Amino acid sequence: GRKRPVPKGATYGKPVHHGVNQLKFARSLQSVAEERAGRHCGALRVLNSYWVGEDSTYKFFEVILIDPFHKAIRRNPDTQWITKPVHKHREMRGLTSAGRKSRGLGKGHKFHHTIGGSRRAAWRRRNTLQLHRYR
Amino acid sequence: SSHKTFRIKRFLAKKQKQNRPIPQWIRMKTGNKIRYNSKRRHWRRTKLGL
Amino acid sequence: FIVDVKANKHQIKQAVKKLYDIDVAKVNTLIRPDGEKKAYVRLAPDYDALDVANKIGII
Amino acid sequence: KTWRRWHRRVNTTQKRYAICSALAASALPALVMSKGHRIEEVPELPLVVED
Amino acid sequence: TKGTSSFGKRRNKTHTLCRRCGSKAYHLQKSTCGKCGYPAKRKRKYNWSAKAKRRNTTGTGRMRHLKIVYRRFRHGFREGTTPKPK
Amino acid sequence: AKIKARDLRGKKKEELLKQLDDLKVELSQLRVAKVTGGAASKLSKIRVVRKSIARVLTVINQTQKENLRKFYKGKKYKPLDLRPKKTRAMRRRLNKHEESLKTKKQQRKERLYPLRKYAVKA
Amino acid sequence: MKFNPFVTSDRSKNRKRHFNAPSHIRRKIMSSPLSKELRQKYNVRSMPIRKDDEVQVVRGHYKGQQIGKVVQVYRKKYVIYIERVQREKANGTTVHVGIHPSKVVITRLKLDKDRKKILERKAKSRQVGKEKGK
Amino acid sequence: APSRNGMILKPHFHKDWQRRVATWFNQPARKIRRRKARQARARRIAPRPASGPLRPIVRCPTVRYHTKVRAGRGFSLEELRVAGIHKKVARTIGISVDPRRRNKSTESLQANVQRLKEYRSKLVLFPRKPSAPKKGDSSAEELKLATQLTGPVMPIRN
RNA sequence: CGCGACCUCAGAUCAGACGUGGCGACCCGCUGAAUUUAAGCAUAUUAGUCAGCGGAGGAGAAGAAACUAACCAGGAUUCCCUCAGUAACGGCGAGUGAACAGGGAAGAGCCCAGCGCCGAAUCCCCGCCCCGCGGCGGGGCGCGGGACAUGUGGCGUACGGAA
RNA sequence: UAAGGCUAAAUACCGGCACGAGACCGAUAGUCAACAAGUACCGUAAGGGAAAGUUGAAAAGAACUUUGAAGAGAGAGUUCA
RNA sequence: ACCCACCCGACCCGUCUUGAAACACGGACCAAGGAGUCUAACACGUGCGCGAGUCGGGGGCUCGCACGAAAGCCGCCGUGG
RNA sequence: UGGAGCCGCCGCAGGUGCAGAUCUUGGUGGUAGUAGCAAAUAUUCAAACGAGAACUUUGAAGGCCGAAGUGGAGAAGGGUU
RNA sequence: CGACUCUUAGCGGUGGAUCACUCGGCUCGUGCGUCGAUGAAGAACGCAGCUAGCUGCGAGAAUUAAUGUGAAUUGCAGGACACAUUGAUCAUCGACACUUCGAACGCACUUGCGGCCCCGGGUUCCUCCCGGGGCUACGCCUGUCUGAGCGUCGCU
Ligand SMILES: [Mg+2]
Ligand SMILES: [Mg+2]
Ligand SMILES: [Mg+2]
Ligand SMILES: [Mg+2]
Ligand SMILES: [Mg+2]
Ligand SMILES: [Mg+2]
Ligand SMILES: [Mg+2]
Ligand SMILES: [Mg+2]
Ligand SMILES: [Mg+2]
Ligand SMILES: [Mg+2]
Ligand SMILES: [Mg+2]
Ligand SMILES: [Mg+2]
Ligand SMILES: [Mg+2]
Ligand SMILES: [Mg+2]
Ligand SMILES: [Mg+2]
Ligand SMILES: [Mg+2]
Ligand SMILES: [Mg+2]
Ligand SMILES: [Mg+2]
Ligand SMILES: [Mg+2]
Ligand SMILES: [Mg+2]
Ligand SMILES: [Mg+2]
Ligand SMILES: [Mg+2]
Ligand SMILES: [Mg+2]
Ligand SMILES: [Mg+2]
Ligand SMILES: [Mg+2]
Ligand SMILES: [Mg+2]
Ligand SMILES: [Mg+2]
Ligand SMILES: [Mg+2]
Ligand SMILES: [Mg+2]
Ligand SMILES: [Mg+2]
Ligand SMILES: [Mg+2]
Ligand SMILES: [Mg+2]
Ligand SMILES: [Mg+2]
Ligand SMILES: [Mg+2]
Ligand SMILES: [Mg+2]
Ligand SMILES: [Mg+2]
Ligand SMILES: [Mg+2]
Ligand SMILES: [Mg+2]
Ligand SMILES: [Mg+2]
Ligand SMILES: [Zn+2]
Repeated sequence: GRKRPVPKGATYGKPVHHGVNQLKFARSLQSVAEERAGRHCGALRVLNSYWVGEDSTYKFFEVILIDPFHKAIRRNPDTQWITKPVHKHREMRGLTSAGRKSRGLGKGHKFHHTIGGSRRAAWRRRNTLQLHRYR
Repeated sequence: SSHKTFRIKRFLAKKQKQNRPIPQWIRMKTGNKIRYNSKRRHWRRTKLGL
Repeated sequence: FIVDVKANKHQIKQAVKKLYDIDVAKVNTLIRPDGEKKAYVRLAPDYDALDVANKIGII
Repeated sequence: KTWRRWHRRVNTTQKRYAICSALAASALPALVMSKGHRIEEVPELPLVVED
Repeated sequence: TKGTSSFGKRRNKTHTLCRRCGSKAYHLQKSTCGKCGYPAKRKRKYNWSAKAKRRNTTGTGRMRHLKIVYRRFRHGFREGTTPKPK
Repeated sequence: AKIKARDLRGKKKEELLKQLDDLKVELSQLRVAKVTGGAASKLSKIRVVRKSIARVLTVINQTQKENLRKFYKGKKYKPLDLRPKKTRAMRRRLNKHEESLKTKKQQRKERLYPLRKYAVKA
Repeated sequence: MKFNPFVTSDRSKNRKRHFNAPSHIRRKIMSSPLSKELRQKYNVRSMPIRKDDEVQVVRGHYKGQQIGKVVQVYRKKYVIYIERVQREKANGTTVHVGIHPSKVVITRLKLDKDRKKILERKAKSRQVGKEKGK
Repeated sequence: APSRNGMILKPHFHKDWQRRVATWFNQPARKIRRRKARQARARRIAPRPASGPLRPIVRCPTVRYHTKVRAGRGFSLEELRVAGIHKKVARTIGISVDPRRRNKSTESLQANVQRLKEYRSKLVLFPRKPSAPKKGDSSAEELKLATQLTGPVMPIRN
């Protein structure tokens, strides 16, 4: 897990946020791997990853990255979508499969949050006052 | 300081060039609004961007 | 002279020399409190300094 | 603020009533003259012209 | 002696001119700025001081590439051609 | 008196260079004369000599650069100067051919099930 | 009215556009009309005035019939100076009084190839207007 | 404080609403824009119905709406199959197809079929070239109309 | 005690490529208070909000159901109206608080892996010729190199597909 | 029908380029900023941060005499003023 | 309405306060600026339109908007409240 | 006086009326020609220049700092002094 | 009457209210929706005949070329040009050019040290010396070369 990084305990404030130990990071470990791989290989572009093992203290992953300007990707139409500059850093924006999970979006009743694009948008649309021209 | 660095000396030497007053033939110019230089400096009072 | 502040003494001695069909003994820079590299340029005894001056335009 | 209530709205049925009133007192030369319109030598006050 | 007397011994300096951002704020012991973070790659900014932010955004300076891009774009980004000569 | 790009274009390279040096030289004569009072009439020239220099200079560089990209025209790997500078992103677009490559599959659909023009009510 | 939605009617925007207009645009602004003798001949209302077009002042103090040659146009100041339109200073030295092209009238143009062609353009586009109206 | 008789009321102005108020000074512009784009879609798809593609009759769900009838997303596969239309062609003659629609009741099935039967009839399929092959309709029904249908095609009256 | 395959792994100012910072109104991903309210205050609230970090594009994100429903049933996402200040949550206090259905804007659908068949039928790169060449592309021709069976390409993907 | 993936469109837009408009403000207002303003200046630094519009249609901006070392005036003059 | 004269009357306003001319606080002078707003939600009153209805939004149709980012219209006229 | 715009009526709209807020900004009085220009012994005579000299310069006299200096030289700092 | 004081008015000052202006804001709307190793944003230092600042530009430095425009610019100079000529000046902007820091890139931030290839003087490849030119960042991808290992095997 992720302990809360603060000097000694010392989460100054009300006694709720006082937790520093038993609390858990939003993205998953696979989605940390996919990020760190991407982050290191900034030219490359993360397609997806997979679990290969795990010790106590470690998990291990194999992230599948693509060179988006190697003709064999570029030229093949099925691939070339990755080249396009939107898909710059999918793993950073939360768009790998492992990334996507944490945003917490699907269809149907067990979601409702995320029912714009995403958790922020739903909340945005819900706390805009729409103040119409005529009221 | 008399142990200047080139960088400093250059920076000082721009400042001294910028200090000179306005040329009087400015003030006859057609759309003139500037009587005196204002941005002038005097080493004894006001002490540089250092 | 007033010289481009990027100059060495080597560059001035071979700049001068080219332009004025002249041979220098020793260049000797300083930088003015201004942005000007002023070179003092000793000419080798066989050439005069007053003569060349008139040649170039000053006096 | 921008979100002051600038626009206002009016029932359709009233708007129409209004426009009627208005068309009715486009006739009635007194009123038209009282509204200033210099209408002294005009011939017949719902003043209709060939097309 | 906390006060006036001691303003005496302001002989020597912390900061100097940064090389990236021109400010007199590059800390000589720390070898950084505190204005841009010089040696740190990414330009320091902070979304608390908006005022600071505005004092140097794109528009603030010469824009000597960025402006002439906007011209170029406008007309089309044309390259390697000329108008029809006389 | 006037130098005009017009004529320079055609002239031989060595000639142009001489003409430049001749100006450069004059420009030193002036700047000395600026120092020594000289005359007002001279301190116009100082501006004129500059652009006349810049003009020669430019035209030289132009000819030279034309002749470069006459040479490299056709060559696959050409220098970065002579490469086209649209905009960072706009040189990483897809390759005009590449973005209109279809998959064999997508063609097969374009053959078999094309959009028909149609109307309704008759 | 105007109707075109890329034009102004906007005190300030016009004024800036006038006062901060550049010289080649101020050529068009400092235009003046042609006297009725020319107007007949060239079939042109008006012409951007120039260094040595002879000219009658129409309004102001100097208002007269005295056909002066324009001396010089001061496009910075939107104003032309005219042969004899001048006033003594306190120290005796004469000074050209600035007159504004629109209160003047051209009585003899200074025709060159370019100006001739312009007047040929204006006639042409006039007569096309007349042919369209007919 | 409250003061003598009147709805206790909880109004939701506790978060920073003013940061996120949405004003509708757009709207008129947006009515215009959308409309322009609408008009331009029509002029693009010259004789095809502006409306878009033919859409099927469908009951609404739930004991409430139950009795009312709407337009569907598209015609289901049973309905094409029976009307005798290849599913990948239907998209190309202006026929909305969803495939996720189950078809339980025989009545609705035959209704939609009767639509598609009706539609194909009153359709004026142009040919590929001006040089006419089979299917593409006669030069009569082509000259007399390269004409659009403004409004949803075969409107769904309940 | 050599020479050779491959494997894993190094070094190169090796050949050609690409990422690096900025801007940040809007968007995505984390991170995340406390003033405040509750007439005190601790859960609650302020708020997943300010500040912090990351990454984008002309938009982003979303999206072609492990959906809603329970009906005579609808049929990707987004957006508006409505649902609804409702169901629900809450020291059931203060406060919070959606969703389907209905009407609208728009509307567009698809491809792999797999399972199988096709002499790898595929790809990248070098070199000569013709065209074209300021978004490096088309055709031809090389016992010229590599990638590829630890699986490329066509067919096909749940609306079923193959023979 | 999950644990692989692509997808225009309505939607967003206090930054940018460029336009239009306003029952808005009218130089203590309106942007900190109508002007050589993020300027001057302050602070080691982060940062803070102003003031400041208006002769006249035209410079015709007061030649010349006179008093005074001059600043200053007295006359004279320009100006519709 | 300017000054002056005399008779009578007459304490300095603002404020909190049971009580202020107070030995209660604010106020040297003058100019300009300066404080019950706007949105939402209810309530009652009142005016108008229609009436077992009413309703307009949101959308749509009518134009390049000069006035129009209006106005008009809609088996949407009623999904819906 | 000034020198370019303004008002009555009927309606609509509001950033609509100031003595105070130790209110904000600017300006001005009384105080007042007042408090003050008193730390470290010291000035004088002549001459010059000059419109003009208690203070400038030159000479003379009398004085002080009294080599841990009120002398000569540098560092830091200043930035043309 | 005297001086002073107070009051009122007239004229003077002080000060900048008022009113009238407005190349500025503020708001709403529309259309585009573009930065960067081909060196961005930003910074610095430079550049005018006389120029301090603002602006504009980059050692070709108040701008070169090209197109369009068709006689200026103008504070004063001084000049050009034949304005019956690619032609003043403006505008546009497609060609050319774009000093030093800066993601900033040979290593260092002193402007301090360097390496390797090519040229000119210097030699007569004699290395030195000077000057010039071109390379010398990190990470990563496809290929290439050179290699490593009691890694897995093959033949000798
Ligand atoms: Mg809490
Ligand atoms: Mg999981
Ligand atoms: Mg000091
Ligand atoms: Mg396939
Ligand atoms: Mg529709
Ligand atoms: Mg509390
Ligand atoms: Mg309280
Ligand atoms: Mg408390
Ligand atoms: Mg919460
Ligand atoms: Mg934040
Ligand atoms: Mg970025
Ligand atoms: Mg997307
Ligand atoms: Mg899926
Ligand atoms: Mg309700
Ligand atoms: Mg909440
Ligand atoms: Mg396969
Ligand atoms: Mg997606
Ligand atoms: Mg002001
Ligand atoms: Mg003011
Ligand atoms: Mg102001
Ligand atoms: Mg005023
Ligand atoms: Mg004026
Ligand atoms: Mg004034
Ligand atoms: Mg007057
Ligand atoms: Mg009491
Ligand atoms: Mg008492
Ligand atoms: Mg009190
Ligand atoms: Mg007091
Ligand atoms: Mg007031
Ligand atoms: Mg009522
Ligand atoms: Mg006036
Ligand atoms: Mg108002
Ligand atoms: Mg007051
Ligand atoms: Mg005294
Ligand atoms: Mg002693
Ligand atoms: Mg000394
Ligand atoms: Mg000493
Ligand atoms: Mg004033
Ligand atoms: Mg003022
Ligand atoms: Zn810095």
